[PDB]
Amino acid sequence: AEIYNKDGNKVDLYGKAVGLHYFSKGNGENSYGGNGDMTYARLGFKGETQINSDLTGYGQWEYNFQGNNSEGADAQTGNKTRLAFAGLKYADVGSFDYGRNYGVVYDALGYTDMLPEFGGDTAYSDDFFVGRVGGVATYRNSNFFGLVDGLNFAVQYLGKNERDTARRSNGDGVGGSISYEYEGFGIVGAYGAADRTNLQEAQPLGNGKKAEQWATGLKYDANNIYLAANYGETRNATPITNKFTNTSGFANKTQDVLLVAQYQFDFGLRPSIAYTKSKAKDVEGIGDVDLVNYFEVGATYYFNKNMSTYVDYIINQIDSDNKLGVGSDDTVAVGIVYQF
Amino acid sequence: AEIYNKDGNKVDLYGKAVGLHYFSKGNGENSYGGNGDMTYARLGFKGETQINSDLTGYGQWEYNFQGNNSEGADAQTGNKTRLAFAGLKYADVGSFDYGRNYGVVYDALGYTDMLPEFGGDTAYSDDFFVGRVGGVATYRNSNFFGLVDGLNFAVQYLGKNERDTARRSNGDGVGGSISYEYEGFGIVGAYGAADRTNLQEAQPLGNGKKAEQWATGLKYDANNIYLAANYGETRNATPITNKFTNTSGFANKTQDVLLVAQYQFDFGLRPSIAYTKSKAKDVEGIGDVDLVNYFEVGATYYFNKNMSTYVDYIINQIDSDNKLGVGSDDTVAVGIVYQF
Amino acid sequence: AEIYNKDGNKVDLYGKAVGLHYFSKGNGENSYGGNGDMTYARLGFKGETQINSDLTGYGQWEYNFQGNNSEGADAQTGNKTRLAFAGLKYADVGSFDYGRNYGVVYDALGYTDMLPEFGGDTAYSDDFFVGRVGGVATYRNSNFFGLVDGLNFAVQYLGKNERDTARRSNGDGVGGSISYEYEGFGIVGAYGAADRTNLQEAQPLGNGKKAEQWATGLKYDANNIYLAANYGETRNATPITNKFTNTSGFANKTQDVLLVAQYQFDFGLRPSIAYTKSKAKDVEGIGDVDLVNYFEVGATYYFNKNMSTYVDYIINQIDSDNKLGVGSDDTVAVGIVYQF
Ligand SMILES: CCCCCCCC/C=C/CCCCCCCC(=O)OC[C@H](O)CO
Ligand SMILES: CCCCCCCC/C=C/CCCCCCCC(=O)OC[C@H](O)CO
Ligand SMILES: CCCCCCCC/C=C/CCCCCCCC(=O)OC[C@H](O)CO
Ligand SMILES: CCCCCCCC/C=C\CCCCCCCC(=O)OC[C@H](O)CO
Ligand SMILES: CCCCCCCC/C=C\CCCCCCCC(=O)OC[C@H](O)CO
Ligand SMILES: CCCCCCCC/C=C\CCCCCCCC(=O)OC[C@H](O)CO
Repeated sequence: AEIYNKDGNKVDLYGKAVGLHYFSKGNGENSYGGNGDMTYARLGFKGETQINSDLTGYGQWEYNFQGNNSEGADAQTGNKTRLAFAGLKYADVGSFDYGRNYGVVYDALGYTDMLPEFGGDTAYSDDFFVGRVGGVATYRNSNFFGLVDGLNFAVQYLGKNERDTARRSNGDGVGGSISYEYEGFGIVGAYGAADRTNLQEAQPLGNGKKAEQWATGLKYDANNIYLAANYGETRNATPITNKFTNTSGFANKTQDVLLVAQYQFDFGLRPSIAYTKSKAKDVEGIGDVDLVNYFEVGATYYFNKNMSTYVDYIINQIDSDNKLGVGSDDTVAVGIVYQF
Repeated sequence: AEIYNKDGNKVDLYGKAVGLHYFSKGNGENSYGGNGDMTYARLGFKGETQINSDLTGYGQWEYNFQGNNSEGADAQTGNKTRLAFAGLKYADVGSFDYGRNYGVVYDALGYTDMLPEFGGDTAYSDDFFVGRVGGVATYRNSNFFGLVDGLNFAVQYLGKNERDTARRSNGDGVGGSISYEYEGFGIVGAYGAADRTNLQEAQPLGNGKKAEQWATGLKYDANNIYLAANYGETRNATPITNKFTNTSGFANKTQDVLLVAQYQFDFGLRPSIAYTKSKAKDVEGIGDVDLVNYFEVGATYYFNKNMSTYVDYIINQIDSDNKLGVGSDDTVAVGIVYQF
Repeated sequence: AEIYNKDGNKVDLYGKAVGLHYFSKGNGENSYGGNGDMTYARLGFKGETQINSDLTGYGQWEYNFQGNNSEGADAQTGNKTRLAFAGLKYADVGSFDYGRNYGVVYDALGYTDMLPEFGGDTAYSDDFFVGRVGGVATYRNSNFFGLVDGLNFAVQYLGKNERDTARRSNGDGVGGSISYEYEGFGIVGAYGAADRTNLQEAQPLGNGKKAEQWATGLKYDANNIYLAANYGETRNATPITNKFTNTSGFANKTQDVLLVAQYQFDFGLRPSIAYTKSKAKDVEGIGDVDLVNYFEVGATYYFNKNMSTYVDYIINQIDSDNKLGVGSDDTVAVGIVYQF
């Protein structure tokens, strides 16, 4: 919501209250997404300032607050700052910003990240370029300097984060993306490579001094029709773990595939069907394993831009022989979102 | 404060800065409410959206930030999300919402929760229906479908929360309330029952597979006069603990009584006297014990709707033989609230 | 940003998104300020209410959110409530407020706290009167009751905080400040003394039952010129630690000196040079040690009141023989701030 707009500075304060529950068999512990209360809320601000006719400054922060913890010792569980960056935009030169932000490969992966609740499984946070990460400097160019409508590109420097856990760490890295869009049709490619920390290399899963990710996507998006596909691969980048005695690390390689179909009726209903498969390969002591394998069926109903409800059923194709212990049961999310 | 109201959506951003100190003998550790700095602040939003002539959507979030922690390792202590829910309201049918919210029995207990600082002792958070809890679906009806001014009712489903601690856990449960109000007089009843988790049943205090709570209240509230009484009982629901070697659990039964009297002068002063007694019964290895026993004397002075100050003296009737180690000393809160 | 102003109540919601990185040799662990991502964001509110012609009420809260943690187990690291207080201001009598707030000696120390990123080294948080602390009641007087333009003074009661750590604890204490300002020239003095907790006295560094701090400062500030000096001393107040086997405590005495020079060009650039030295004395098992010794060179460029960038190079004069293990390498901060 734009709550402030005076003297060339505007501030959008935004957020939402998601009442949300997951239904899964027994424990949920061997299901796709777990079981129980999942209610949370978001809060954030974007600001933009007109510096002059061509120059623009901006900053943005967004925070997650779980609503399914007690007021006791677990109050903070799942609470995090999702985004925090500032930058500048100049006329037809492009934008530069720095802070915690989405990695370039997410420009690709965003194509199928459209399910009511789930999906976008390959866009892990703090995982190099595939989702939100700390310490990205990002340059982006719009319509190729104003010369070429619908063509964009970005380049990114991700600095190293030697965190406590191998899972959240990364070395210095470089990435980019290009996308073209014409009359509801778009295509995208993105690639990034980065060094692994010593602590990542120390883990029993994953071997090698460079993590790599790339993804391509192709989409149809107009006339109330949404269709999109993603195919990606990774090397040494996808976090994996055993379920029982935690040995963790990274997948030596993965193959990712995301298919999405959705239709937007004028009265507000939007059915959605989607299929997602992700498989690891050359995992040590395992060989090949599926990490994600499912079909999805569900629907969102928009009352208006502020209020919605949705159902998301995950038909989980993993099965309980899975060598990594990936849970095999299904999951339904029912939810109700107010947002401003 | 209503900071946004455009195009059928309105957003109230609200909060407060409470400067607050507790005075108690020596340590405070054997007093009613402790001793030292107690300063905190709240932040929150309510939103409401006109979907059509009869249908309304809303969401709400509210957070607590302690102001009496350092900027070091204890920064987060006492910090929690208090409320997070969304729902819908239809014309004369009622409202439905889901998320973290107040339990129905709090519709009763709210009658005496009016002291400057203390009181409302029986409305524990994360304690089934008596205060704030995660995972309530709540339906409410206003003036009985518009047919009956002043008569309300609600029904609630509380889903299970198998938390880490017995104290914060609960099984699935069902509750309700009815209230009638006529010319400053009101009466209320509320009841809820729920299953206990296995981890609640594992504790040395508390015996039984169902927690129960109910409460009734009767009040006078007009012409600057506030008077209200509450009588309630619980089974297996009231959290209790030893002071010295923590054995915890729940009270096999309790009897609760809350009496409140207050007067609102036109210049802004509002004296308040109140008495509260809560006693446990059939506690294992104890028998009967008082949990709460005190008289209260105090006053709030309202400068206006945004600014106030108050004193709350607790004359603590517990005494230092108390078999559970409930502290026996008195406590005074002096405070200063700005709120927007 | 003033987002609300209706009916005698106004609320300024404010904050910022700092994209920020530190450059230092190797680890950073033996540098002045470390090494890596340092991005963070602030959020806060000030409110003010016209109670009548002379009486004014206010409250304020401000929070820090790090943007350089993951979304995993370290999400909360460095997150804290910085300020939370409320009070009242009466006509020409002065203001009284209570909560978490700046200690009086910070009225002095604020003179040299002007570097782009660093500086203000002696204004530790939760350190009696030198920075932010919990439980201050503060009275302040403006222009000496309206009688004397440019002359101010304050008096402060800091109540005890028996925290878990000696570092964050304090006894009851009393402080004050006076300042005079005439045509861009100002001078300030401030002093505070307080009792130490038993847990502070238990530490191997620091000896004595009273912590003391005082500081004086003298400044020039007009015609785009900023110049200011600070000289201060402490007894039993400055937190010190070994680097390798943590023995901690307080410095038996310190001598502080801060010099600052800055120039504000009309186009927006503001170079800054500054020098800071702080040395401990009578430290047990050490004798004398420098805690801070450096020169600073840097610059901020203001695009406007909302958007800036800066560089701050610390030429670190500590050297790697330092008996306490204070890091000896240099540090450069490059940053980009959006603020509203
Ligand atoms: C198998 C891996 C495949 C990876 C897929 C990466 C896709 C990246 C997009 C490239 C667009 C290349 C140029 C396309 C745009 C041409 C310019 C144009 O369309 O318009 C000209 C007009 O003059 C302007 O208004
Ligand atoms: C000992 C335990 C006691 C528990 C206490 C529970 C109290 C619940 C209230 C019930 C109200 C019952 C109906 C009262 C309202 C009657 C309708 C009325 O008052 O008004 C009629 C008029 O036509 C409309 O405008
Ligand atoms: C070595 C330690 C030194 C510590 C340094 C502490 C400085 C504190 C300031 C004191 C000002 C004393 C009074 C100065 C103001 C005099 C009044 C005046 O200037 O103006 C008169 C006029 O009538 C009004 O409008
Ligand atoms: C007065 C104008 C001042 C100048 C305005 C500057 C704008 C700064 C913006 C973002 C910082 C981006 C920093 C990205 C740093 C990554 C470096 C890294 O990751 O490690 C590198 C290695 O140590 C070898 O230096
Ligand atoms: C397109 C329209 C989609 C439909 C819109 C739905 C609105 C959902 C609102 C709240 C969820 C309430 C969930 C309450 C669940 C409690 C269940 C429980 O606690 O456990 C039950 C047990 O496992 C046996 O299922
Ligand atoms: C109806 C009007 C009600 C009255 C309005 C009151 C305004 C209160 C404001 C701030 C509290 C400041 C408290 C500062 C307390 C510090 C005391 C301390 O630190 O310890 C002292 C020792 O225990 C010996 O009491």
